[PDB]
Amino acid sequence: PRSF
Amino acid sequence: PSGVEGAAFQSRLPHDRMTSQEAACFPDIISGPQQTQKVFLFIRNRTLQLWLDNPKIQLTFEATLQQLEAPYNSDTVLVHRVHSYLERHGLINFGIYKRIKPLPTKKTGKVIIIGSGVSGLAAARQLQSFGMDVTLLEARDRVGGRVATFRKGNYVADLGAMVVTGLGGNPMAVVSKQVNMELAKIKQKCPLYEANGQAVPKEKDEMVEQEFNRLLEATSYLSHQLDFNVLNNKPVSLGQALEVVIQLQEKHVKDEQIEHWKKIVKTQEELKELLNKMVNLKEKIKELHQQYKEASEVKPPRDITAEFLVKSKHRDLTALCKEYDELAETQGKLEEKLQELEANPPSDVYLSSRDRQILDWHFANLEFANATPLSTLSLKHWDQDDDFEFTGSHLTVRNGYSCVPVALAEGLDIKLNTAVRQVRYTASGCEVIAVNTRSTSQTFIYKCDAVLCTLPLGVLKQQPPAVQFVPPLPEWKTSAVQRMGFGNLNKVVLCFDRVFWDPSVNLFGHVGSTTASRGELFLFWNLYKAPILLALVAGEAAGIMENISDDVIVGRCLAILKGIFGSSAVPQPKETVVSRWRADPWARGSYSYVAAGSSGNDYDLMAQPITPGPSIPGAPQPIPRLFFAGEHTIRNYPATVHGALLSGLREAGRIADQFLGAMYTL
Amino acid sequence: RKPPKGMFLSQEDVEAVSANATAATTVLRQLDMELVSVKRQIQNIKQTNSALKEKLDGGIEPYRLPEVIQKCNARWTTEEQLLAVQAIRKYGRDFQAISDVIGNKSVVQVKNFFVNYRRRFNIDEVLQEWEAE
Repeated sequence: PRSF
Repeated sequence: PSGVEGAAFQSRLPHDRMTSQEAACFPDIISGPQQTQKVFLFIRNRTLQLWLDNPKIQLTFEATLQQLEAPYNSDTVLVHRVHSYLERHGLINFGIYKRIKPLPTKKTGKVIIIGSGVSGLAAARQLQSFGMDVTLLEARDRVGGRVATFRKGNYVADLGAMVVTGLGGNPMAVVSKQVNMELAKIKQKCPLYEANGQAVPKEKDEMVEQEFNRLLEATSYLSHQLDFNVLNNKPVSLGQALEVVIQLQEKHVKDEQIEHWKKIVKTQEELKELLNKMVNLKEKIKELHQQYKEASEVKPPRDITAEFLVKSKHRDLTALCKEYDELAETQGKLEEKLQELEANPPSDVYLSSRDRQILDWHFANLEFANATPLSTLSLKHWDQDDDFEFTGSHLTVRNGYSCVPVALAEGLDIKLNTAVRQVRYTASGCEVIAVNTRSTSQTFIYKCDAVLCTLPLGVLKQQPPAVQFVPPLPEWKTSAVQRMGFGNLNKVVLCFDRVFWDPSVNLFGHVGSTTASRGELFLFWNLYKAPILLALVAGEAAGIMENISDDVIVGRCLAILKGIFGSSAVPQPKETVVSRWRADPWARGSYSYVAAGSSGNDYDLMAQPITPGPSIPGAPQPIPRLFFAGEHTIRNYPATVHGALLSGLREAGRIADQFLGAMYTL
Repeated sequence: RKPPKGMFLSQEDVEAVSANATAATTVLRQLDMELVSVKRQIQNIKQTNSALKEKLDGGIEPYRLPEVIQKCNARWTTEEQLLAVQAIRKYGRDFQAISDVIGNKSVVQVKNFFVNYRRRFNIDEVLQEWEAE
C-alpha cells in the first residue's frame, strides 16, 4: 500500500 | 471490464475460473465436466450482475431465475445452489437493501458481536439478514469504531478513515449506491513546501520523486533477487533496506569520483614522464648545438673528418629536433585530454541536504500509508497485497465517513457504553461479561451460541489484557497477535472561517527540518465544503505527538501554515480537534501493517475460529464458538474499511454455515 | 531480475555494508580518505609538472637548424665516398642516417654503394669494428  | 464479465471483476472474482471458495461448496461441479463449470460460472456472473445493477432491492432467487435465460435457466437446482452460496457469503444482498421477503417471525441461534466497527456492523447486518438473533456490544457511545467523524455546526471532518481507494471491485461501490455518500475525487496535484515556506521547484520535485521510486524498486531487488531478508538472525525491515540502498548509492558516488580522479593522476604521470624525456632531450640538443657550432667554426677548406663532423653533428641535431617535435605533439594531446577530464567531473554528492529532506517527505508519505515507521515494515511482505489493488481514482467522503456505519446500524440491537471484559466459551455455548463505561460497577452477562470478536488488533495486543478470554486463546492465535503489527497515524482538524489556501488543491505537503520529524505535520488536506484543513502526523512523530497538548500542536500547525501563506493570511482556528488513536483504549492504534517477522499468513491465523474442548471428557469434539473479524483478519485487504466490511461478511457466512447449516453443498 | 539502471547493488557490496552497525560509515570514511589522498597527490604532480614546463621555456627554437634540400645525384665524388666510410663507422647500418649525412646520395644508392665498394672500402672491417662500440 502507498498513495499518489 | 463490462457485462457478466464486469460483475465478476467488481466482486473480486475471476470470471472464467472457479475459486477455492466455490470448489468447496460445489465439489461436484469443479470436478465435473468442463462444460458444466462454464455453465455455473455464467449463472454465477449473471446473478452477480443482477445484484450489482440494482443493489437497493433484495435479489430473490425466483426474481433471479426469471431474468435467467435458457439453457441456463433449465437446472432450477444449480440456480438455487448458486444464489444461496452468493447470498450466504455476502456477494449479493449485503449492505442496506429493501427486504422483499420480510424477516422471519421466529429466529434461530444467538450471536454476540463485540464491537460495532464496520466489521462487526456488517456481520451483524448479515446475521440478522439470515434469521439469527444478534446483539452488538459497543464500548463507545457511538457506532463506527475507527470510522470516526467530527461534527460541530457545518464543520465535518473524518478523524478516522476518510478515503475510498477506488470503486473498481470495491464493495463500498455497492454501499455508495445504497447510502447517500457524496464521493469527491482526489486531485493528484500535491505541491511540497519546504520548512522555509517556499514551494519546491517543480524540477527538484520530479527528480527526487523518481529517486524515491527508484529506491523502492532497489529494495525489491535486494529482497527478491538477493534474498536479503534476514540479517544477523533478525528479519530485515523495509527501512533497513532503504538505508543499505542509499548507502550503496553513496558508496558508488565516491567510487565514481575516486576512479575519475585516479584517471587524471594516471594521465598526469604520463605527462610527467613525457616532460622528463623532453627536458633531457632539450638539454641533449643543447650540447649538440654547441658541438656543431664549434665544428662549424673550423672554416674550410677542411679535411673529410672535419667535414664529416659538421655533417654528422647536423644529422643528430636534426634527428633529435624531430624527436622533440613528436613529444611536444604528444604533450599537446595530453594537455588537452587533462583539460577534458577536469571539465567532466562526476557528481560530488548522491543527495544534497535539501534533496535528502524532500526524500523524507516521500518516506513520511509511505509511513503514512502503512501507519508505521519504515523500520517496522517487513521488507519481504509489506507489499504482499499489491496485487489486489482496486481500479479507479481514490475518493473522499464529503459528508463524513460516519454516515456509513450509522446507516448499517439501523434495525440492529446495539448496546452502547458496554465494555466487554471477559469472553467465556465452552462446549455448550458462551457467556460474554461486559460493564457500563459510565459506571463500571454495573455488570452485564450475555449468553449465546457464538461470539464474533471484532476487537482491534491493538486492543487484543494490550498487556495486561483489556479483555480476558476464558479459556485463554491458544498459543497459535496469541503468537499471531504478537507478530502482527498495529500502527499509529493521527490527524489534526483545523477549522477556520474563510478559505485561505489553493482551493483547487485538495492537498499539499510540508517538508520536515529533520528526518526524525519527517512525519510531523507533513501533509494537509482540503476535501470539505467548509473551510477545513486536515493535517497528518505519521511515522515516529505520531507516537510522540500524543504526549503534547492540543494547543501546542495547533501551534506548530499554524507556524507551518504561516510560512506557506504569510502570518497575515491565516486566522486562528474556530474549532480544533486532534486525534490520539494509540491512547484511545477502544482502538490502541490506527491499523495494522505487516511487521518485519510477520507475514500474510498471520492475517489468516487471525481469522481462524476457536473451538473449545469438550465439557464431558470423551465427549465428541464440538462446534467452534469464538469467531474473529475486523481489519486485521482479512489477509488480502487489510488495514482498510473495505477489508473490515468484507471480514464481517465472511464471518456471517461462516457462522450461518455452522448454526443454520449449509443446504447448498449437495 | 536486474537492478534499476543507475542503481548499484552487488552481493559483495551489500555484505560489506551490513557486517556491523558502523561498517557503513567505515566504508565511506575509507573512500573519503582515498579521495583526499588522490586529490592531494594530483596537486604534487601538477606542481611538479609546472616546474618542468618552466625549464622547457622557449622549446628548442634557438637550437633549430635550417633544412638542406638538394636533388639526389647519381655519381660518387671521391669526397662523398669518404663521407660514407665515415658514416658507416659512426652509424653502423642505419642507411637513413648515412643518407641525411651525405645529403645528395639519397637512400637506395647507399645499399648498392654498400656492396659496390664493399670489397674496396673493407666495410666488413668497418662494420665489424662499429659493432664493437
